[PDB]
Amino acid sequence: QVQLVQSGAEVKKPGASVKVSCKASGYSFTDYYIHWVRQAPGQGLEWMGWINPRFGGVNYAQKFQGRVTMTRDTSIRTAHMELSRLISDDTAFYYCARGRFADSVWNLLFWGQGTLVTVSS
Amino acid sequence: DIQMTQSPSSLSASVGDRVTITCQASQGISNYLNWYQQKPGKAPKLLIYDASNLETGVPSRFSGSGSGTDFTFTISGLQPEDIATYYCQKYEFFGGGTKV
Amino acid sequence: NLWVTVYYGVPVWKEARTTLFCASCVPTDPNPQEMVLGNVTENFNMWKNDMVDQMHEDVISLWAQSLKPCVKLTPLCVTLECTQVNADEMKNCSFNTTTEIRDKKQKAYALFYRLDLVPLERENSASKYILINCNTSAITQACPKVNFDPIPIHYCTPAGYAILKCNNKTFNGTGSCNNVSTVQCTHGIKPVVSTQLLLNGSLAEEEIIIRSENLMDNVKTIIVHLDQSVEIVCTRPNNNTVKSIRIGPGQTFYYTGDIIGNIREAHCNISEKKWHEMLRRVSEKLAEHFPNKTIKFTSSSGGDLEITTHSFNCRGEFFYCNTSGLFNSTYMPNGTYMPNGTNNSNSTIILPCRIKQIINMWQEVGRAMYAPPIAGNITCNSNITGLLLVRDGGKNNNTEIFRPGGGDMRDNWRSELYKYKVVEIKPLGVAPTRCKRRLGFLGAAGSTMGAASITLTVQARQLLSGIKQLQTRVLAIEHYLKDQQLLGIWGCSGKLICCTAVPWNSSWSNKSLTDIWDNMTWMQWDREVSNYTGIIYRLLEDSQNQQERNEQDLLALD
Amino acid sequence: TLECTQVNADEMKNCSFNTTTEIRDKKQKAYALFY
Ligand SMILES: *[C@@H]1O[C@H](CO)[C@@H](O[C@@H]2O[C@H](CO)[C@@H](O[C@@H]3O[C@H](CO)[C@@H](O)[C@H](O)[C@@H]3O)[C@H](O)[C@H]2NC(C)=O)[C@H](O)[C@H]1NC(C)=O
Ligand SMILES: *[C@@H]1O[C@H](CO)[C@@H](O[C@@H]2O[C@H](CO)[C@@H](O)[C@H](O)[C@H]2NC(C)=O)[C@H](O)[C@H]1NC(C)=O
Ligand SMILES: *[C@@H]1O[C@H](CO)[C@@H](O[C@@H]2O[C@H](CO)[C@@H](O)[C@H](O)[C@H]2NC(C)=O)[C@H](O)[C@H]1NC(C)=O
Ligand SMILES: *[C@@H]1O[C@H](CO)[C@@H](O[C@@H]2O[C@H](CO)[C@@H](O)[C@H](O)[C@H]2NC(C)=O)[C@H](O)[C@H]1NC(C)=O
Ligand SMILES: *[C@@H]1O[C@H](CO)[C@@H](O)[C@H](O)[C@H]1NC(C)=O
Ligand SMILES: *[C@@H]1O[C@H](CO)[C@@H](O)[C@H](O)[C@H]1NC(C)=O
Ligand SMILES: *[C@@H]1O[C@H](CO)[C@@H](O)[C@H](O)[C@H]1NC(C)=O
Ligand SMILES: *[C@@H]1O[C@H](CO)[C@@H](O)[C@H](O)[C@H]1NC(C)=O
Ligand SMILES: *[C@@H]1O[C@H](CO)[C@@H](O)[C@H](O)[C@H]1NC(C)=O
Ligand SMILES: *[C@@H]1O[C@H](CO)[C@@H](O)[C@H](O)[C@H]1NC(C)=O
Ligand SMILES: *[C@@H]1O[C@H](CO)[C@@H](O)[C@H](O)[C@H]1NC(C)=O
Ligand SMILES: *[C@@H]1O[C@H](CO)[C@@H](O)[C@H](O)[C@H]1NC(C)=O
Ligand SMILES: *[C@@H]1O[C@H](CO)[C@@H](O)[C@H](O)[C@H]1NC(C)=O
Ligand SMILES: *[C@@H]1O[C@H](CO)[C@@H](O)[C@H](O)[C@H]1NC(C)=O
Repeated sequence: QVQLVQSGAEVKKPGASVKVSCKASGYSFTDYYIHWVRQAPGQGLEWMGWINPRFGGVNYAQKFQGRVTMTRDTSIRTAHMELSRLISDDTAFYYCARGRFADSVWNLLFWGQGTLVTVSS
Repeated sequence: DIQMTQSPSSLSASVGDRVTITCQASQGISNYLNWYQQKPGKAPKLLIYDASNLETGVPSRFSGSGSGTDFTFTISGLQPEDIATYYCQKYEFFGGGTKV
Repeated sequence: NLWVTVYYGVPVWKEARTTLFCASCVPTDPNPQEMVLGNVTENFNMWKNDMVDQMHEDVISLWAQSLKPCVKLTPLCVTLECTQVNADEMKNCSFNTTTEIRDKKQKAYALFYRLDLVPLERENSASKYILINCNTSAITQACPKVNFDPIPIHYCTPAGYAILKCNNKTFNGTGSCNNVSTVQCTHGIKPVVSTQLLLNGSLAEEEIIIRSENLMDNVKTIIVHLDQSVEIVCTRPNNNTVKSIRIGPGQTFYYTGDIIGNIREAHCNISEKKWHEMLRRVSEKLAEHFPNKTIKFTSSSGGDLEITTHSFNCRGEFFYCNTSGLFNSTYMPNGTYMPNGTNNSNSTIILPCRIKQIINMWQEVGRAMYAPPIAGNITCNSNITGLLLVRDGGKNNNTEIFRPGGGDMRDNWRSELYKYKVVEIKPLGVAPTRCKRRLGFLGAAGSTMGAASITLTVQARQLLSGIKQLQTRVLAIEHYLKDQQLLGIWGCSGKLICCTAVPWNSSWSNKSLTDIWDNMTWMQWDREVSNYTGIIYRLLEDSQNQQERNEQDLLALD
Repeated sequence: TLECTQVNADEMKNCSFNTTTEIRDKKQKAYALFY
């Protein structure tokens, strides 16, 4: 069974950095792209970025460049995302997702549990 | 930039009525649109992998079709279990969502 | 009035995938014997070719078949006592290893790069380190006889198949191609491994040819195929003295003993004028695909050293250039290129390549490689013949940010096996005639059905009838024998043009003889009568069974 | 050689041993329960 297990909710102050992890179990980690999707509380789904765990390639969206770092630890099959310079507008549910096939990676069939990040004073 | 335009923003329907949701891409030239049923508190679920092809584990009551910059998603009779926000997606671009 | 006539040897082919064999592996012939197919247009798809998957498998198999009979550095996965090289970038590491006689030990000192070591304790006096990834897998030392100079590989067909080259000088890679040629073997393709920049490739005949599977998403690699090469010259100026120790019965470990003279960083020189002219033309060609957008080139946004730097093999040494002074430009729709003044310059762009020795081979994880040092210095020249770009996705203010990419080595081989398609010949077919019973390979592929029914003994003879090749020889034999058995069951054994007693049904095709034999090619005919071959073949075998029983009845009458 | 005691923390024994670790210069002490 393919599963994605993400870390629990976290609370940060403006200007802090938050690290979110997405343990991946059930499949070959180094053959599929992992997409990190940010769900604003009531404003829809922002794609934000993809990581390729084979060589660690990343493609951060042109909005979240400079603030969203993605990394991967293949020895424990876990992906990591870091978001710096948090602002109150960054409160959202951060989702880890994978495509059904390596050839077509946008068909986000497999999703983990949402990680709630709250930014407030 | 490929802006997704999704309508209606709010759809009022009872059990058994036919539900029609539209999504208008800014640029298409490819039948690559996905539809996501998001239940409150849960991560979205993929129903229509590709513009028309259906996803395993989804009953036949869900369907859709289209091409280019104009796609249509339908439900052949709304069920009590089908209350969700439906989103369209093309590549990294997500729509605004339709609350059903 | 029209009857089914069975033809064998028709210039008809279908798409298929076979295990084409290299030929540096088998000596090549004088010429590829290219037959240009007039009036033939075929659909290519560079991003779904199998010749690339086969080349990838061949390369990851030849490489892993040359390090098998080589020393494995198991005895060197020991704690190292490393100090600074002040006799960081390099460390002077002392260790106690195993010697040839399996009862003694040996003390040695080698100079390793800091990128090759991982601390076992807080890094500072000596500190403890081990070789990178030595506690996760075995590190295999390359034998001194391993050839690190790419050797051109020619892919030749097995019997029964053909390679359809594309000679349209402005083809991107996907879509219909005219002026299609048939060849027996490909040109010499060098298995050059390089990231971000394609080296020692073939240049575009006419202009810069931007090619991608879909220039609308941000996942597919964008390959820029250049028309004029930019020359890059890379060097390791350090004068190294190589020492070696024996770590087993005939297992010799080679390492850098000392360095003569000063310590200088490795670097690569690219002329500023030629690079920025290249990037100007690539920015104008990319403006033809993303109209009214701003085109920017920036450095990679993340990843491992193998994809954030320019990785290449220079006389065995594995360099890793920064390439952030190259990819720094903005081109706007007004036609002005921002970092201007680079068209009358004499400057050079010095890229500080780093050197690494324990190279994580491909991405197998469970197999590394040690590149032994070479005494003296190293200089390599190469031609930059293309770029690997990745486009940044998401919302933007009408600006594209094309950042270098790579790592996946299929996109380095999809830039020289772009014009080649593999097809399987279908020499057996049927067509209506008035007949009742009672040059080169594929040269006529574009000719009409009445001018291709004379060149049948030429596409028939070229059917030519370890495990990877032997299975395709057996498969070719099986296909030949199945076609012969079909002809025999139909009563057509020993004939290339066979008239039968099955009438033509107008529901199969209602075209007249002057609309088929005189106006259509055999490919168009196959595309027409294809849903009906399971009916025609059954009718042919039933008619032959009736004729055989009538013949034995006539031959028993007397 | 294993140094095995009874599992009173027979059918199973609590065996201590000195084995080789990942780095080919150190050793490792471990304890396992074997039948
Ligand atoms: C791209 O192609 C060029 C030219 O084919 C390659 O550079 C050439 O590499 C070979 C093999 O490393 C060099 O020959 C060697 O020379 C040394 C010293 O003379 C000798 O000891 C070796 O046995 C061998 O003959 C050759 O000189 C060199 N050419 C130039 C002009 O520098 C280049 O490496 C290729 N690039 C890639 C990334 O594969
Ligand atoms: C690397 O370190 C070794 C010692 O670990 C150095 O070798 C010693 O160099 C001194 C120089 O005065 C000699 O007197 C010693 O006899 C050498 N020892 C051995 C065991 O050979 C070596 O010179 C250092 N090399 C570099 C390049 O820093
Ligand atoms: C291989 O050895 C390296 C170096 O000892 C290990 O990396 C360390 O692992 C420990 C595990 O507790 C970490 O706390 C250290 O921070 C790591 N050090 C560095 C410099 O990264 C590595 O984990 C070992 N490999 C395996 C598979 O255990
Ligand atoms: C098996 O034996 C080992 C010792 O060989 C026991 O481990 C010790 O358990 C005591 C319990 O009080 C601890 O205080 C020691 O620190 C432990 N030693 C080590 C090295 O871990 C172990 O508990 C025994 N287990 C069973 C199931 O009998
Ligand atoms: C080699 O072995 C000796 C044994 O006394 C030890 O003192 C020394 O530190 C060892 N060398 C290294 C580099 O660990
Ligand atoms: C190559 O293909 C393009 C596709 O538009 C076509 O316009 C062009 O004429 C072709 N070139 C040749 C030499 O056939
Ligand atoms: C490549 O050329 C074909 C010719 O039919 C065209 O349809 C396709 O859009 C082109 N693609 C790119 C990425 O240039
Ligand atoms: C077709 O390719 C051949 C290859 O030799 C070339 O000579 C010929 O001029 C090409 N024709 C066109 C129309 O591009
Ligand atoms: C690169 O250019 C610099 C300019 O200072 C020069 O010193 C160096 O020798 C050149 N390197 C090569 C390999 O040509
Ligand atoms: C290249 O050098 C710049 C210098 O500022 C540095 O920031 C960058 O990280 C380096 N890139 C790589 C891939 O090491
Ligand atoms: C390195 O130094 C040695 C000894 O001085 C000398 O013989 C050799 O030619 C030098 N090599 C280079 C490449 O400078
Ligand atoms: C680069 O290409 C030019 C094209 O004329 C050629 O003369 C030169 O030898 C090539 N250089 C290398 C290093 O292959
Ligand atoms: C290709 O078509 C032209 C059309 O004029 C014709 O003259 C020529 O003979 C044809 N070539 C072949 C090989 O069928
Ligand atoms: C492990 O090695 C030590 C070395 O002093 C020894 O005393 C001990 O008995 C060994 N352990 C076992 C289980 O044999």
